[PDB]
Amino acid sequence: VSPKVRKVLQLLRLRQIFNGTFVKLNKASINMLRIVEPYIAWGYPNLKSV
Amino acid sequence: VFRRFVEVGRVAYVSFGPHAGKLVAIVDVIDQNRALVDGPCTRVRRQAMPFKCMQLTDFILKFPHSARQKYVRKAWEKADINTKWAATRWAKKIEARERKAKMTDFDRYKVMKAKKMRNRIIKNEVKKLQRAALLKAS
Amino acid sequence: QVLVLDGRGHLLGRLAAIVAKQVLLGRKVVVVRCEGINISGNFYRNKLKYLAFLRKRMNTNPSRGPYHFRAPSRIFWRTVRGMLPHKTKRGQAALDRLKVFDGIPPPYDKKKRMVVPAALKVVRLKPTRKFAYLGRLAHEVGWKYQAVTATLEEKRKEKAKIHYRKKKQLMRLRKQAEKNVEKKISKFTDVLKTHGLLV
Amino acid sequence: MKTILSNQTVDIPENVDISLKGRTVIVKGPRGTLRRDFNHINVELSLLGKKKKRLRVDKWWGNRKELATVRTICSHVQNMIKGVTLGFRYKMRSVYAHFPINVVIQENGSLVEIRNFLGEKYIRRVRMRPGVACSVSQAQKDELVLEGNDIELVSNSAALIQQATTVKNKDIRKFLDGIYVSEKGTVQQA
Amino acid sequence: MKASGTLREYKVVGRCLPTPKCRTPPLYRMRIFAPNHVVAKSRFWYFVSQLKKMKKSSGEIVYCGQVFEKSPLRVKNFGIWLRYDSRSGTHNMYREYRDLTTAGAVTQCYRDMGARHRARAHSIQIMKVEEIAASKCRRPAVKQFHDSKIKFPLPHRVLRRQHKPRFTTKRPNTFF
RNA sequence: CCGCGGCGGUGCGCCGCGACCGGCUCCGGGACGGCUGGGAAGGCCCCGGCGGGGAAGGUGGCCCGGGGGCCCCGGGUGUUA
RNA sequence: GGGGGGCCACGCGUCCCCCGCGAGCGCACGGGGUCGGCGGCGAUGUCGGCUACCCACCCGACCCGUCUUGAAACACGGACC
RNA sequence: AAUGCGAGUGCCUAGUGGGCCACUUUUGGUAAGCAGAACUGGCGCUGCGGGAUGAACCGAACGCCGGGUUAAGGCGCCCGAUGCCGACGCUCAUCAGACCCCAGAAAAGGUGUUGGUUGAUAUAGACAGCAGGAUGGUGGCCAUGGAAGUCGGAAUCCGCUAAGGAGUGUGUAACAACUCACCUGCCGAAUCAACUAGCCCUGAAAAUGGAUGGCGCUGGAGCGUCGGGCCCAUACCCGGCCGU
RNA sequence: UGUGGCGGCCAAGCGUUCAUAGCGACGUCGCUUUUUGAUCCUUCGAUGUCGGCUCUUCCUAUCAUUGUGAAGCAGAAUUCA
RNA sequence: UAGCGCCGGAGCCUCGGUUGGCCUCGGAUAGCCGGUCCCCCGCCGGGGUCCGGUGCGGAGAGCCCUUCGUCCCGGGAAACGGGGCGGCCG
Ligand SMILES: [Mg+2]
Ligand SMILES: [Mg+2]
Ligand SMILES: [Mg+2]
Ligand SMILES: [Mg+2]
Ligand SMILES: [Mg+2]
Ligand SMILES: [Mg+2]
Ligand SMILES: [Mg+2]
Ligand SMILES: [Mg+2]
Ligand SMILES: [Mg+2]
Ligand SMILES: [Mg+2]
Ligand SMILES: [Mg+2]
Ligand SMILES: [Mg+2]
Ligand SMILES: [Mg+2]
Ligand SMILES: [Mg+2]
Ligand SMILES: [Mg+2]
Ligand SMILES: [Mg+2]
Ligand SMILES: [Mg+2]
Ligand SMILES: [Mg+2]
Ligand SMILES: [Mg+2]
Ligand SMILES: [Mg+2]
Ligand SMILES: [Mg+2]
Ligand SMILES: [Mg+2]
Repeated sequence: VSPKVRKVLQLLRLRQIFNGTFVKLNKASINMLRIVEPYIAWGYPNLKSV
Repeated sequence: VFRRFVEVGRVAYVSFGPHAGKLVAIVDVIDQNRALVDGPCTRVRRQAMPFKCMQLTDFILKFPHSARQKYVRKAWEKADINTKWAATRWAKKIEARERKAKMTDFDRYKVMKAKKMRNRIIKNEVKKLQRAALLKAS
Repeated sequence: QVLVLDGRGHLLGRLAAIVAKQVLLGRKVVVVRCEGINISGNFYRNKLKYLAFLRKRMNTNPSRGPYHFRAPSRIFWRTVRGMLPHKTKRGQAALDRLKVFDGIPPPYDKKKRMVVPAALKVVRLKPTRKFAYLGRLAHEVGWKYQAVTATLEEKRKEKAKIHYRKKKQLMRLRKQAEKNVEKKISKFTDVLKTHGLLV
Repeated sequence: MKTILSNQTVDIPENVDISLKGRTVIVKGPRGTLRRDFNHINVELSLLGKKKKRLRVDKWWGNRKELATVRTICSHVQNMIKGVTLGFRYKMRSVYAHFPINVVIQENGSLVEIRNFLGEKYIRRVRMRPGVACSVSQAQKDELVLEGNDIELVSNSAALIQQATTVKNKDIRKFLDGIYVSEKGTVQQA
Repeated sequence: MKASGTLREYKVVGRCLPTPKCRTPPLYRMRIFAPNHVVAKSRFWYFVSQLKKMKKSSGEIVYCGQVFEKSPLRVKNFGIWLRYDSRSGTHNMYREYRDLTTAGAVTQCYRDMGARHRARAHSIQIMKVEEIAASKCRRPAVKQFHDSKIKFPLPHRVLRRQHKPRFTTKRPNTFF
């Protein structure tokens, strides 16, 4: 794993495979999810999903 | 030499798929291996269907190649397909395979006893016809 | 308790792969008429394919090398063995349950021979594709007993024809007797009709 | 692409009686009987028409290679009709420069001996196909005539006797010697 | 794009960001063929970034709907205009298909290009799909089904279900 | 000491079975509702009714051809019979 | 705001703007399993013993030490105690 | 500003200081499993599932176990899993093809077959296929020993015309000799040319016998585009136990 | 695989005429490891280092012989495949 | 072929696997199957016609056998039937 991507995956608290977290969205968050884009699968959760 | 063809108005029996065991009437031919088909009186919606999953019967009803479900129903009811199909020997042996599957354990014992007695009665007559044919010749 | 599989009209690899699993499942299989097995592809191509097998021998001592068996039964046996773990003792025990033959041997002449539709030519090949008979292929690479097997098969066919006529005679006799005793089997026959046995 | 239907048609004359056993065509008439088997083509043959005046060949769902075989059958059946009604005659000359090609006929036309071809001492004995009769004809100097009902057997025997007299390790453009097919036709005219 | 399953046929409307220069941008509608709306929006941004000078960050998706087949119970001739990449060169085509739905015809077109020219779905670029009258068709594979009294048999019925009677006694029949 | 006594704990010589409860899973069968182009199509009401069109993968007819006992087949004209 | 079904709403006595303890009794999707449920066999041929003796089968499995970027190496050392 | 995390600081200190490989960038060299750099990740130091085999490739990193589910890969038989009535096409090889690294091919071709692009002419009757006619100027002028519609090169115009051009073939010292184009004859529905793209074939020759892993496979068990279902790693979830 | 060896594609020309019977410039695409290089991966606690003799097997890029196609093949002789 | 062979009650060790049987046409697949012989040839066989089936029912999606036992009295079915000693074909 690339070091810049490791740092963002640790700041998102995704240190293990199949870990999930809730992230609020703004420009500073989209520009980090773009960096960790090939290593994650993110989306917009339902109320029943929460 | 072929006798059953795919034309407009050919009754086909669907052998597998979701609409299995049902009669349909071929309305139009979409491609090499697909027909737009519709069974009005056999609870089949008008839909596409591959030729691999239909077994075509010897029933021909006349309607145009683009007429809708109302006219295919009117052609089905005048030709009276649902009783002639049940009168044919194909649906009789379909019904026989359904009865033999529906057959229970008590029905198995009764069929066992009756088949044993009927087989013994047939074999005695078979032996008598053998010795009669042998006594006529030799 | 034993499968007897007729080899005529079957494709060699598909039949061998189907036999190889069933014989590993602890079942005795006897594959009969291996000269009637046929291979997809044209005959000269298949003959060249076997000639390339003939050319592969141990250079320093060919008596230790690959044993190129010329009988069709042993060719089919060699194909089945390549589909088996034959260097282990379950593979050798599987190979012990296979019994391949040319023609119909007189244990299996008065026995009924099963057909595998997943290996037949008419099912698994297009009609406009050429095929090669294993009997002629083996005869042209050095099988010596095509002529003896042909006459011994024909002498069996004319013998089994007489059995077929005598069986059809009994079939006409039983269908006549069924009409003759129809008055007294009437209560036993509708009960077979209402459960689908005789409709 | 696969064409849905391809059909062609042979018009059979009233002198000919034709019958079929699946894809095995039997043709009977004034000169004899010819049988040809067509189980390698995989088509549908139909003897429609009352008194059987017309024969129809069908290919259903065939590609370009499979559609070429229809008029092949329609030509073969026409060849059998022509060979049972009128027959087949292969008139063929023998061309030589110095040595006359000595041709003699044995066993009622089933074997032909060739002597003195290019001055050779070897005798070329040509077996003929069963059903073909060969004879030395008249009114012409050096000409043989082959007779039969089957165009296949007659022309294959003509090819055998033509390839029997071939020139080895010479310029064949200069040594124009042999027995060559001159005319292909029928026994009686139409 | 990966042509997964059958395609659905989407109407996608988008526009640019309203700026002090352009206070209201023109709305742009496109006819996208995609397995889902997530792929459809991405293909919309690909096509519109190729045609206009507008990007995903500089614009927005105003509408993205699946627009259905107006008549999926009649058979129709569909003419499809292609733009694909080969191994050496890129080419345009016009192809014809017979189908009940437009998206089904385009789905058939993707398999047709993959089958005949080994063209993957990312190189295939659909540019116009049109319902074509039967007198305006050109391909003989499609024009041969324009017959009112169409008739053919099923000549060589190969036996499927080869493993439920797997060891059987009677040999199979192909004539029906 | 006796009882095959009651409650409380600990357990069976060995081989086993069943019951219910709880945790984690993989499946199955029903039933209820929201949204869309407030689904698209489709069914029934004489073709839902009336009026006006269009043309073919052309139904009746009519004509031309070829095998029949009026019924089939092929082509042509054409707008609904 | 004016004139049939669910509500974690059920005090009395005023001022006033808007017009601090009721007892009992049981049931349980409730802070990790129990039965207040049973059946067979057992003294010269049988019960239990996973490990340890031998053998059989399936899957896996190249001989260690060392130097080395890299050793099973056709790289060196090594019969055994 | 967002997100996340307890930080700061001082002593003593072993081993190492031969490296190598990969995406991308890149130097020398024809090139190299060659030599030399940058970045990041690996191997070395590391097992496991897959790539048949295997330092580095894909997935995933490891306490001892039970249940479930996956990744990368696969599911004819070896060999767990498609024994789905899987979908649509393409392809016949007398050298078929078959999965990153990766373990073998190019230019040029094919009237094999399939799909396209473009341009013609076709009921004022076309492509085939079976005849006449190709000459008058002219044996053009040109350059030659001479080239006469034909061995070179500037030129390239008329008549009669249904047609007929200083002209595509075979030949002589110049002759002689001979035919496509163009026009009618018969016939009655589509036909012709130039490109381009897939699969297959030619190009395609090495030494022990031989390797899609093998058997084998052609209504694929081959190639392309794609559905469900299924298999299992030490990986993920739940639970037990040990240790930190 | 530079070099050596072998084979192609195009065709200006040679061949009395005539590109392609047989050749083939200017260009260009490949194959092989029977030439020499380039490299340094294995071997320096040693793999006996040139020839010749002897003996066996394999390859085809075929000199002759078997079967054939093409010539600027009349025969004979000789070339190409 | 020497203490060994062939035929007609008891038990003791050891090796194990299994838990009804199918006693048969040839084969075709753009085609089959069975009858019928009123036809025509033969060594009952061969061809044609005609009549029936053909998602195979004269069907392996199949067929046969089916076991709790004994007793009394009936009614169906058998009487040519069930089982027990010497010969002939193949
Ligand atoms: Mg010579
Ligand atoms: Mg192993
Ligand atoms: Mg060392
Ligand atoms: Mg080293
Ligand atoms: Mg080290
Ligand atoms: Mg070591
Ligand atoms: Mg080594
Ligand atoms: Mg050392
Ligand atoms: Mg030593
Ligand atoms: Mg380096
Ligand atoms: Mg490390
Ligand atoms: Mg690792
Ligand atoms: Mg590999
Ligand atoms: Mg596990
Ligand atoms: Mg595998
Ligand atoms: Mg846990
Ligand atoms: Mg060179
Ligand atoms: Mg010249
Ligand atoms: Mg180095
Ligand atoms: Mg050494
Ligand atoms: Mg040595
Ligand atoms: Mg050679």
